[PDB]
Amino acid sequence: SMKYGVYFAYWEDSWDVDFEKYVRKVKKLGLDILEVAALGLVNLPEQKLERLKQLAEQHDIILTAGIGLPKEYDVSSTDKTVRRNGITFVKKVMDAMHQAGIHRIGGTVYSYWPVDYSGPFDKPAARKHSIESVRELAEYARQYNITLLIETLNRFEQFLLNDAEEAVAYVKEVNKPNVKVMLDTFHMNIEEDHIADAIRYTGDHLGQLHIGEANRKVPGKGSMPWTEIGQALKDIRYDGYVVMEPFVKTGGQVGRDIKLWRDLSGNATEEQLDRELAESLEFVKAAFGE
Ligand SMILES: O=C(CO)[C@@H](O)[C@H](O)[C@H](O)CO
Ligand SMILES: [Co+2]
Repeated sequence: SMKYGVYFAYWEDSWDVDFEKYVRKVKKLGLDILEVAALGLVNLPEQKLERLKQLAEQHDIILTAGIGLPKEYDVSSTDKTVRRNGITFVKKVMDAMHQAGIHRIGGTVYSYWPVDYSGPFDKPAARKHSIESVRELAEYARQYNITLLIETLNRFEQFLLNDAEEAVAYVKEVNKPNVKVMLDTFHMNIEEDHIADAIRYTGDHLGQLHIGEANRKVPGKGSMPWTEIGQALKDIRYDGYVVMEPFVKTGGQVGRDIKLWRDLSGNATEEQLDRELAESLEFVKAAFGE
């Protein structure tokens, strides 16, 4: 059956924060998974990586990692120095993941994010470098039983993989057993003709699903077709990870990277965000036919 998570960034204005409080929180909320930022792991002291692994084991919580590579670590760059620096950086992230007991890394691990359209790009050249880089990283990942999740993003955030057709073509070309597609309701809602059809199309390639409303509020506060999404997951016999990715806070690096320029929380306290996420999880489980 499916396992449910949340991204810690629901509560935070920064990517690089302590994650321990969120392991205890997701256990209290009856979630199966905490997704953490790779940027909070890569330079974390060894003792704190071990403490995070032990706390997750104590609470029987699965940890996953999210990443959007910065421009200086663009593994799709036509600049060999940038490409190599990005590969060095993701290998360090994977080393830290291993110490924290983390096996899944998803997001823009295959290019840079958020994309900057102020300068030119070469989509074919970037795609070719991206595939070569991801194959090298997939091979490195095997020693730690790590899976790479290639996220399909809207046109404003990236240019390489904007729909399930492009992401499936890319992942089939990469041709590595530990490289899979990640779909995201926010992104699918912009680029797909029909969200449930995109999930069915992706099928066996779907390694993880991010969920949120169209404006990234918690599920139940918007208009997403939750029953149709649930049916599509049944149609492909999905028993994988469903991670809530709500972004309702303006400010900090998180608000600037997600481009949220107004409060969507009604100035909610942390306690109110907890209550709304619990309500949302019950709503999602009901819509998905749990
Ligand atoms: O959907 C998004 C970005 O719009 C997130 O899942 C992001 O890609 C991940 O946090 C890695 O940065
Ligand atoms: Co996402």
